[PDB]
Amino acid sequence: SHTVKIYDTCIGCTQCVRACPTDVLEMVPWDGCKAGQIASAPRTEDCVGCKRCETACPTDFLSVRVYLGGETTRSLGLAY
Amino acid sequence: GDFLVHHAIALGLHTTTLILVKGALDARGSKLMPDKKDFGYSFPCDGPGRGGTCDISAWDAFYLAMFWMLNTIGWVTFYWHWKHLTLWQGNQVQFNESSNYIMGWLRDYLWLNSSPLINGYNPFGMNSLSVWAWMFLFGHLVWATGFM
Amino acid sequence: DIGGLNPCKDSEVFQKRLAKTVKKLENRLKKYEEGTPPQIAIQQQITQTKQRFTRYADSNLLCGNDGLPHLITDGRWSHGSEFLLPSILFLYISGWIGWVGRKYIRTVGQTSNPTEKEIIIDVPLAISIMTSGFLWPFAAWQEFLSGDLIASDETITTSP
Amino acid sequence: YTHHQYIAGFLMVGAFAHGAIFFVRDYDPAVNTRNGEKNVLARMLEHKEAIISHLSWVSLFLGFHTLGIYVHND
Amino acid sequence: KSTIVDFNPVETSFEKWAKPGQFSRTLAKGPKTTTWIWNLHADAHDFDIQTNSLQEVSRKIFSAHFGQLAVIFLWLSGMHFHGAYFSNYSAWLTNPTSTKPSAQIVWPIVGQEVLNADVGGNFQGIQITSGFFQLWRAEGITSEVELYWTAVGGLVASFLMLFAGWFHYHKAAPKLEWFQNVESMLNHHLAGLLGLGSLSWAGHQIHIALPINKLLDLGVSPEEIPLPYEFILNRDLIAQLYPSFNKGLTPFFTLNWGEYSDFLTFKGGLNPVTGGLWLTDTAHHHLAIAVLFIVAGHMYKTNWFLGHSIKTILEAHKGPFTGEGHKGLYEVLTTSWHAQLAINLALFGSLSIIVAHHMYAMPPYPYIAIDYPTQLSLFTHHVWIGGFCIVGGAAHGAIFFVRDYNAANNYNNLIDRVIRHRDAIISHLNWVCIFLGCHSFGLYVHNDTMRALGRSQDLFSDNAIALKPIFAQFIQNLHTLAPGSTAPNALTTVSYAFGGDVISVGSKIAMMPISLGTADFLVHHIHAFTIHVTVLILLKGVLYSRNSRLIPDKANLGFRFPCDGPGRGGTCQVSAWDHVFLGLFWMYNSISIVIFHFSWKMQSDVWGTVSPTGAVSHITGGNFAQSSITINGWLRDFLWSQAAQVVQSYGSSLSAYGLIFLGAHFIWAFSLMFLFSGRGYWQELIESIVWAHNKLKVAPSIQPRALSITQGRAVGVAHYLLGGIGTTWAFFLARIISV
Amino acid sequence: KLKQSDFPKFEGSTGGWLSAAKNEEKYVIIWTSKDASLFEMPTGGTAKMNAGNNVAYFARKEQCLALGSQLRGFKITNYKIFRIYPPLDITLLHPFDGVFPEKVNQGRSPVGKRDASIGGNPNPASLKFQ
Amino acid sequence: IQKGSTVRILRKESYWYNESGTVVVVDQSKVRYPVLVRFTKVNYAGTNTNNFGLNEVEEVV
Ligand code: CLA
Ligand code: CLA
Ligand code: CLA
Ligand code: CLA
Ligand SMILES: CC1=C(/C=C/C(C)=C/C=C/C(C)=C/C=C/C=C(C)/C=C/C=C(C)/C=C/C2=C(C)CCCC2(C)C)C(C)(C)CCC1
Ligand SMILES: CC1=C(/C=C/C(C)=C/C=C/C(C)=C/C=C/C=C(C)/C=C/C=C(C)/C=C/C2=C(C)CCCC2(C)C)C(C)(C)CCC1
Ligand SMILES: CC1=C(C/C=C(\C)CCC[C@H](C)CCC[C@H](C)CCCC(C)C)C(=O)c2ccccc2C1=O
Ligand code: SF4
Ligand code: SF4
Repeated sequence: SHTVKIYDTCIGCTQCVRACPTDVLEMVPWDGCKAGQIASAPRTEDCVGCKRCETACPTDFLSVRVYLGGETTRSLGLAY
Repeated sequence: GDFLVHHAIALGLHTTTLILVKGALDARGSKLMPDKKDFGYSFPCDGPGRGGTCDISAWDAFYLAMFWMLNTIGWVTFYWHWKHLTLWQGNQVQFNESSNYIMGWLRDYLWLNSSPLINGYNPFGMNSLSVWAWMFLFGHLVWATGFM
Repeated sequence: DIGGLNPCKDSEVFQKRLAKTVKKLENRLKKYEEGTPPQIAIQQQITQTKQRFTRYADSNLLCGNDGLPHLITDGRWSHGSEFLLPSILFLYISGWIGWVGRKYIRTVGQTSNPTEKEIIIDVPLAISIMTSGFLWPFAAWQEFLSGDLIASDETITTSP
Repeated sequence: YTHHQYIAGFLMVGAFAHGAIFFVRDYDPAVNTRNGEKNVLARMLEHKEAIISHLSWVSLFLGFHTLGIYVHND
Repeated sequence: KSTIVDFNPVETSFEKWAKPGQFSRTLAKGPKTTTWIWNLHADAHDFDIQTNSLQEVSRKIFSAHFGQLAVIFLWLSGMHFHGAYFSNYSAWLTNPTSTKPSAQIVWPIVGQEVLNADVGGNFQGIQITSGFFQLWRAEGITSEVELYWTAVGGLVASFLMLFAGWFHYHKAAPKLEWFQNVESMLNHHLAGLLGLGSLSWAGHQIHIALPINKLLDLGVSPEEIPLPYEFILNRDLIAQLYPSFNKGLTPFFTLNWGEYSDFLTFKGGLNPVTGGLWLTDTAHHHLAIAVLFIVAGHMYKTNWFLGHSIKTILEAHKGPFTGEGHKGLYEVLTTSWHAQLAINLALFGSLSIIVAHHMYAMPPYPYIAIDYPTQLSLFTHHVWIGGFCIVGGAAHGAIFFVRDYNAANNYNNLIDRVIRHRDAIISHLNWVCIFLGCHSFGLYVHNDTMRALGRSQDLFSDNAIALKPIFAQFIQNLHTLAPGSTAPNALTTVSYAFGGDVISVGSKIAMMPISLGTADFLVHHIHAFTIHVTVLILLKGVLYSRNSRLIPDKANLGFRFPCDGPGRGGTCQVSAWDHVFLGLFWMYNSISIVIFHFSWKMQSDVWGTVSPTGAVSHITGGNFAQSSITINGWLRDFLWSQAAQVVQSYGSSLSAYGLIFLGAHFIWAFSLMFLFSGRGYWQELIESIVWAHNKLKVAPSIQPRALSITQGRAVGVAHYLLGGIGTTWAFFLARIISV
Repeated sequence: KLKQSDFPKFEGSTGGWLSAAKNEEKYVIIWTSKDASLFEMPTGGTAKMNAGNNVAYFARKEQCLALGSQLRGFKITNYKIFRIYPPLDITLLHPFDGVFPEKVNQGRSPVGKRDASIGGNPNPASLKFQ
Repeated sequence: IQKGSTVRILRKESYWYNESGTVVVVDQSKVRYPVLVRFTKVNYAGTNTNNFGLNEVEEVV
């Protein structure tokens, strides 16, 4: 399964979570930004690696980073 | 002709060096990917974001520079082989006159000397050069499958 | 002479080339009629060929064993009209172009909408800058002295 | 001649590829730096833009003019 | 306040000309990077994203059609003007079989005057392979003054179409209901446009082209031929050549149409004098076509209680296997311009290819069959246009599926049921493509390896294992027997390609029976295989344009997008555009093979010269039958052999063809930089170049960015197509003009 | 006509699940609709909702989530996605805590959070042979 | 630093590293990256603004 990391540059704009096609990211409470929220990656087993999450990231060099790793039938997007 | 082909060789060397040096120095990161070292030497891309990141890894620089190395070695070997074919056949005036323009190369090296090779087997017979014509066609086929 | 070459005025193969080209043109001329425009055009071709060959012969041009003018670009002023003078001419023209482009970029770079003035050129300002490029060698060695030609550390750098 | 020149090109490309691999996975900036100042190898990453820009300029210069002379002759 | 048009919708102003990108909501803010410049041209004609109203899109399309027709009229006017002023048309008229058509002279600069060839007739210029001279002769044009007047009329028509476009966008723009009158539009395009154009052309042929060309074939010089208007004012100049005009129009109105058999014939074959189709046959053909199309125009109900409703016809065509059938197709084709473009472009390209075939098969112009460069150029050009238009139709079908397809409005209809089993279609098409490619190409490779191994009796040849195209030979036999048996009123077969006598004009073969052997079997199956693979790519693009097992929401990414990401193992080129890109490549492959087959087969087994005793000698000598069955044969006896004229063209009047040969090779190789590389490398190289510019304080305000992934692919495919087609263009033209 | 009365009125497509969603895992999405709206399947073509309970089975979580995202356009929000293993091993997936992941809910802990920016990542040469 | 001040970006992984931007607002709360800087050059993603820490910006004289 791929690896997804969140960095404290998160501004809690939720654009990553609402762009994930496989429900990998979610918004959790935080105290490091104005919005009081930070993205989390608790379901990386469903991560497919499409990187839509970091295409919607407005922070300078990203706050969500996807590191491709071992492959799985879920991560390979295999309907068969 | 030697002057012009040596400048072509210099261009090939410089461009291959440019690709390889750019890939080596930009291997640890760039503006498009300031954390490229965290993804390793060979990775597919960084995604369609930030305008598109096709062939952004250092391995892709090697992959692109292989074409330029093949082209430069092709130029070098074309020059050597045509010069020595004219020297051995005795018509060194053919190279000295026709090597200054591209059509000279295409007509007097490739088109001219490819006649014995393609007639390694014809609808009339074959020669000991038949295996070389088969390898010629085989190389063309593998080249185009690479194009695929 | 230089590199084993010989002047084209004394190169037999050069005159053979001229004679063969003229003979081909005249043979082509034979198949047309009277003072018809095709014959006039072929005659003009013959005249231009003769003039070009005569000018190349009387031009301090060195010809090889193929009867073609070879360029001596080692740097000697004797054959200075082959490379050195055209080199100076191009350097002047290209420096003019680069200088006027850089001046226009830096001039509209201090306005409210720098990007708009790059797709929609300020033709008055463009004309003002373009005709001022004749002093580009002097302007360049008056802006480099003042430190206005080179940036120092505001330029951006990648991570490593 | 053809065999050895092709092997030469392969070896050169491999040398540069393994230099890139060294940069990715073996290079340590701390070892090549003493009190902020950088050693001879670490300084190659400081003017990397200069190196790449001048390689690009030489390549464009040679390509433009070699192709120009060849096409002029054509 | 008309019910069909809106008056003064858009003000005629230059203000928006000075605001580039005003049409787009995203581009209107102004450029920030160089990507804006490329996006400006990529969205210029995408009227769907510029307005949210179908009416505005329709009006823009209508005015764009007017602009295109004005451009076409200007091009035709230029052609006629060049024929009038810079051509040897008058000299070619008096010696069609010995003067090469030329209509473009080259200025004497930088030594380029060598391009002015010895085309004959005391003229110097570039030989013309567009066949305008033969077309003008078939039109009865015997003077360059008529060409000048046709050019003037073309200029006037081009201005008229420009004014019409301006008028119908800015002064009186039609409403949506006017555009959606598909019944009225079909009625008019079928009766008025097609039928009345055929009728008017039949009238022109009968009254101008029939007498003038008959006099020309009789040997009358163009100067003593009467002016065309005299054939109308004087019923005696035409009644001598065709002694049936003496009865006037009475036989027509008295149903005694047999009297007009003098100039309305049904002969078939070719004119023995000119080698083209009998112009009496052509006039009769156009008359019949006019009547048929006028009748066909009275089909759809427009404004009276009479005719058909296309909605009622489609909705009644259901079936057990097709569910709701064609229900909803009328709404699809009356609310989506992209669906109409798909159908029209596909059928238009297919029509262009059919035209290309029927052109050389039955030469319709005088002295065009013996002008081999004209025939080869016309066939190749029309086949190329057909392939491009077919790929465009597939592209716009995919665009309709992505954008204008409504799932709710297409419940259980044909479109829905096709998407529901797209897997089966694509898998079986994949199997068919593999079967056809394996067989055709591997038979070629088996022939090649048997020849290379010295086993000549193991080939798939005529003197070996033979694959006779018996079905095509049966059809050929049926056509050569048609006159008198199935077409009892025919005097000769439709085309001598099916069989018959060798037709020669001035010792040059016009048409001749095209024998089909094992060599034609293999190349025909190659054609079928390439066409099937192109169909596979395009149909996979259309069907999987909305969703797939990889990306279940591919429709939300649009028609044109590079990917969905490196995940799922890699999701490159999943768009539908990336399928029109690959399909463009495969169309290039297929059309290149088709034109190669045509060129070699014609040169080897049709074209040539006929000796006075009747011995036929061809351009190459019949090497197609035995040497077109191996890839080495194609490489050597066709490519290497017929490329001799291109490479040896330097110093001659065909040197431009060699230069374009080399330049097209250069462009084709240039394409591979964009096709093989990726955006990240070029962006990071532009980074260092920008560093240098910033160091010299010359970095542009518009930030330079590498071409987008989709634009990189588009540039690559455009350069690839241009280079390949130009290389084949120069090769074909130089070869067929030299010999 | 159909195995269950709550299935959407779909005519079946050759784009549904395969032998994989019989021995590895299958995904089911359930939702309640006020109207029998016509919607597009993530696999094939157009299906008709039921004016009530609707249940659909798919081979991938992404297919179910694409269907759910389409449902939001119908003002349908109560859709829930489950994962079914080879036997009846049902696991609620998408509304994991009953609140959509885009809305912050108490009781969620940050997973995969690094207390630094990208520039703070360790050098790869120091991560060799671990 | 304050609103309207000109600062140099010291963050290395930044499209505006070593460049100068205009501070839009400096947050007074306990956020990690309070300084909001607006730039004239859009980055590769198209944005022209970003939040920076107090130690990642250096005010220009
Ligand atoms: C003595 C020289 C030498 C040595 C010791 C190595 C050693 C190494 N290289 Mg390296 N390399 C070399 C030369 C060398 N290379 C050269 C000359 C090049 C330029 C072409 C490269 C380019 C290169 C790249 C781009 C990469 C490496 C990598 C590696 C590492 C892993 C290798 C691997 O996984 O192999 C895998 C082996 C294969 C995939 C087999 C490939 C076989 C090829 C396709 C030829 C087989 C076809 C054959 C000709 C059939 C004929 C066809 C017939 C019809 C005629 C390893 C440390 C990789 C790495 O991760 O390094 C850390 C990596 O990414 N090298
Ligand atoms: C008998 C009547 C008639 C005729 C001859 C045409 C002919 C044409 N229509 Mg048309 N049309 C008609 C009725 C007719 N239409 C009706 C009733 C409707 C309403 C449903 C439409 C709606 C319509 C649309 C929406 C479009 C056309 C288009 C076209 C052109 C197709 C391009 C082509 O084949 O090039 C052949 C070209 C020629 C033969 C050149 C000569 C044609 C000239 C211009 C005569 C045109 C006849 C015109 C209707 C007379 C009106 C004059 C005006 C003062 C009232 C062609 C010129 C398309 C086009 O290209 O737009 C411009 C297009 O997009 N038509
Ligand atoms: C009747 C014909 C027709 C019409 C009306 C359209 C209309 C349209 N197409 Mg389309 N298309 C066609 C034929 C047609 N196409 C064909 C035949 C193909 C197959 C190649 C395609 C393939 C195609 C694709 C793949 C796409 C479109 C798109 C579009 C839309 C936007 C077009 C645009 O803005 O381009 C503006 C015009 C340009 C950018 C011009 C580009 C210049 C071309 C590529 C090079 C031409 C070179 C020329 C031959 C000269 C070379 C000589 C050399 C020596 C210089 C528009 C609705 C796009 C879209 O989004 O649709 C919604 C899209 O993605 N089409
Ligand atoms: C010469 C190069 C080449 C070759 C051989 C092919 C071959 C093929 N392409 Mg293509 N392709 C090419 C270049 C080429 N392409 C390029 C440059 C592009 C870029 C645009 C594409 C893009 C492309 C697309 C987009 C598609 C194809 C498809 C296909 C396949 C069609 C089905 C078929 O005939 O399979 C049969 C295989 C052959 C004819 C190859 C030769 C096989 C020999 C003759 C017979 C078997 C030999 C035997 C098994 C050897 C065993 C011994 C060995 C083990 C030692 C086929 C594999 C389609 C596909 O997937 O297939 C349906 C498809 O959709 N191609
Ligand atoms: C003339 C003459 C002479 C001289 C000579 C010389 C002096 C030479 C030199 C030469 C040289 C001097 C050469 C060199 C070359 C170089 C090279 C070829 C290099 C390459 C490089 C690379 C490949 C790199 C890699 C890398 C990287 C990339 C980074 C990391 C690390 C490494 C290193 C890995 C004499 C007197 C003797 C005599 C005769 C005359
Ligand atoms: C070449 C060309 C051109 C020209 C064209 C033309 C010249 C055309 C013409 C056309 C025409 C000139 C047409 C005409 C038409 C006519 C018609 C179409 C008529 C019809 C009629 C009818 C249909 C009638 C019927 C009837 C009635 C109704 C009543 C009585 C009886 C009857 C039956 C007789 C232009 C310059 C443009 C451009 C370029 C190309
Ligand atoms: C070179 C290259 C670039 C860089 C190319 C750029 C930036 C294009 C630059 C075009 C210049 C600025 C304008 C065109 C200049 C030409 C001389 C004009 C065309 C010639 C006319 C006769 C038409 C990419 O962005 C790219 C993206 C994806 C895959 C491959 C590639 C790729 O290979
Ligand atoms: S890849 Fe990016 S988008 Fe796709 S799931 Fe993993 S995180 Fe969400
Ligand atoms: S960039 Fe190239 S590779 Fe990376 S995802 Fe987009 S398409 Fe696939």
